[PDB]
Amino acid sequence: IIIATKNGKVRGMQLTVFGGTVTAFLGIPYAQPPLGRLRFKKPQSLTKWSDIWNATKYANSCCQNIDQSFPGFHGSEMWNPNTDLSEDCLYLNVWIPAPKPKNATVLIWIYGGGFQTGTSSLHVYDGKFLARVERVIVVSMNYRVGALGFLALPGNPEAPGNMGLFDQQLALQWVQKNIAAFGGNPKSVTLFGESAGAASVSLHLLSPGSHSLFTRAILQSGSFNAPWAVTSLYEARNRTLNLAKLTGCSRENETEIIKCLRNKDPQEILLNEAFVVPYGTPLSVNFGPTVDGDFLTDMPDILLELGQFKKTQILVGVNKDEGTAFLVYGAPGFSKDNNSIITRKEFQEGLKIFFPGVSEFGKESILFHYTDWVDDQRPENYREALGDVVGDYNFICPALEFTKKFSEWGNNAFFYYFEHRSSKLPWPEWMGVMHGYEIEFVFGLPLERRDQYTKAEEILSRSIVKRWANFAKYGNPQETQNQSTSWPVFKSTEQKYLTLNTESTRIMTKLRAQQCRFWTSFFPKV
Ligand SMILES: *[C@@H]1O[C@H](CO[C@@H]2O[C@@H](C)[C@@H](O)[C@@H](O)[C@@H]2O)[C@@H](O[C@@H]2O[C@H](CO)[C@@H](O)[C@H](O)[C@H]2NC(C)=O)[C@H](O)[C@H]1NC(C)=O
Ligand SMILES: *[C@@H]1O[C@H](CO[C@@H]2O[C@@H](C)[C@@H](O)[C@@H](O)[C@@H]2O)[C@@H](O[C@@H]2O[C@H](CO)[C@@H](O)[C@H](O)[C@H]2NC(C)=O)[C@H](O)[C@H]1NC(C)=O
Ligand SMILES: CCCCN[C@@H](Cc1c[nH]c2ccccc12)C(=O)NCC[C@H]1CC[C@H](N(C)C)CC1
Ligand SMILES: *[C@@H]1O[C@H](CO[C@@H]2O[C@@H](C)[C@@H](O)[C@@H](O)[C@@H]2O)[C@@H](O)[C@H](O)[C@H]1NC(C)=O
Ligand SMILES: *[C@@H]1O[C@H](CO)[C@@H](O)[C@H](O)[C@H]1NC(C)=O
Ligand SMILES: *[C@@H]1O[C@H](CO)[C@@H](O)[C@H](O)[C@H]1NC(C)=O
Ligand SMILES: *[C@@H]1O[C@H](CO)[C@@H](O)[C@H](O)[C@H]1NC(C)=O
Repeated sequence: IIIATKNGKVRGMQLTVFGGTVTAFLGIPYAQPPLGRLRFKKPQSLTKWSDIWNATKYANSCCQNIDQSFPGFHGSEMWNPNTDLSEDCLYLNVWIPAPKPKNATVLIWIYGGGFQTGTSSLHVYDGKFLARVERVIVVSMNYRVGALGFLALPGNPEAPGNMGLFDQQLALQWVQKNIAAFGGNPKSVTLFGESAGAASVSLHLLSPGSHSLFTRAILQSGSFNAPWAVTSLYEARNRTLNLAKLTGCSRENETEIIKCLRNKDPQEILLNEAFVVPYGTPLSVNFGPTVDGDFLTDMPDILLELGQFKKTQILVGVNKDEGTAFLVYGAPGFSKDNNSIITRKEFQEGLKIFFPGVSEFGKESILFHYTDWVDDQRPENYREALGDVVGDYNFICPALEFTKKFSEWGNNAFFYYFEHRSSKLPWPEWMGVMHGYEIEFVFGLPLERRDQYTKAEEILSRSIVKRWANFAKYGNPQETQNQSTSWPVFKSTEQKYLTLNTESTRIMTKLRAQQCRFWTSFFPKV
């Protein structure tokens, strides 16, 4: 229960899972805490310790603003931090099977949260089930978010940008140098993440310094080519300066400003982080990944178009109702407490919320493409139309476009369409299969019969858990034993994908073909 690592020994704890044992190492540091002079800087390597580090509780979560739109509501508060917020926050967790495996495949989770929020200690990121059921090692890390993680003065090493991405990268190399001591195989490492974590995974495929740190990639409801995923260098410096003025650190040496921001307290930075965005939407990434010339050597849409990425297998997918989650955070006429039937005027007001800096012609083209009804008389026409708009534009169509262009360079790609609505889902039914609510099924939470899931959900999570693990281990996300539907590869031509539900798992073709031709081919012009 004590493992010797390259920086010192760590003590774990035993866990009882499904009549078996999993050994958990919660809260292993992987960098010098980025405090004082080290704020906004790339993570510094960690120096030796001679103690026995007790890794028996989740460590701090990094500083972040917290969702307060629904106090006391589990649907929003399950995503909020469940440990103390602190700049001292670069730690990681390890779940290994008991008894110690000999050469186990490693799954590295990268959480999402719009690059502004998130923590690895969330209940739905508990990797003890995957270690128990599939005999893999699960690793997750905290990375810096918000301004503290992605504030950028491009070229300036006091604030170069992409610090959170380098946090992730340093965790990946920790697994490279250390996971063998835990019985893991550093040569079979599979990254997987959701939303902003899925966008991080896709950027690790593009950044050269990470190509040796992992084997395969899984992308859940996100990719770097999504419109929220990358901050342009214009936007990047404009928001850094807005933050500088908003806290009285405005100056003209550019290191000037960083040293002044370095002595403000974290809560002041977090307070003014919220307002640096000129055209703010619920999907706005206040401080995100930039083209920094270090992690990102070029504009990532160019690298993807010209095949400049790690050649390997990918598993990509999306949920049925990606967009609904965001409609009750700003769209008029929407509420989680009624059926949110909205009118045409409310739909048009919703597009101005989600596309504030867009042409009036652009907004009409959105309404033109999405308001051709099979039924002029269905009252929920506009309600669902706005949800599909936000989902197709921000998540579904960028993920499909990333998969085609990645597969065009010869690698096996697998695409899924998750359409099961959790039986325990706390949000209303009109929101459907929401953004982020496949995560629990991936992590095997319905396998716990103690916790209120239907038996069909147990079998569905059990099959997903096998497909994900077979993808990590073997690069082929099949369930080979129980007469399952064979998951075909995604090709540029036929574009086959697998649907995941409790009823019938089916092969289908060309997901959202018409909608995505609008968003990917035409809309980038307006
Ligand atoms: C940070 O950006 C805002 C927004 O700039 C506008 O929007 C851009 C997308 C682009 O169209 C620019 O040419 C525009 O100037 C800067 O300016 C504010 O812009 C908004 C709307 O235009 C509005 O609040 C004010 O007119 C502008 N405020 C001021 C003080 O001029 C803002 O100044 C930028 N931050 C800087 C320059 O430090
Ligand atoms: C659904 O609810 C929204 C939100 O209204 C709030 O939540 C309700 C459940 C109730 O507690 C209200 O008192 C709250 O104000 C409704 O949107 C509001 O509608 C009224 C009248 O149309 C309008 O004056 C407000 O500005 C609206 N709030 C907005 C746009 O944010 C909506 O009408 C409800 N729809 C249905 C079908 O019940
Ligand atoms: C004007 C600047 C706004 C701040 N910018 C964003 C930061 C962000 C957080 N999560 C993201 C997910 C994607 C993109 C971006 C974000 C923001 O706070 N959105 C409103 C808050 C809630 C938070 C929970 C989300 N899901 C659980 C549904 C929905 C939105
Ligand atoms: C590290 O932990 C040592 C042993 O702790 C044991 O496990 C924890 C979970 C508690 O139940 C404790 O009562 C057990 O004895 C400690 O002896 C040691 O002091 C700890 N080190 C530090 C620096 O706190
Ligand atoms: C683990 O597997 C790799 C190949 O993936 C092999 O090179 C390595 O020697 C193995 N280590 C063991 C069995 O300890
Ligand atoms: C001010 O800027 C110069 C370059 O313009 C830089 O060399 C110097 O270090 C900056 N000031 C401080 C205190 O670092
Ligand atoms: C296969 O089916 C059996 C029941 O016959 C079930 O117990 C098992 O969990 C299933 N395995 C997978 C990987 O779904």
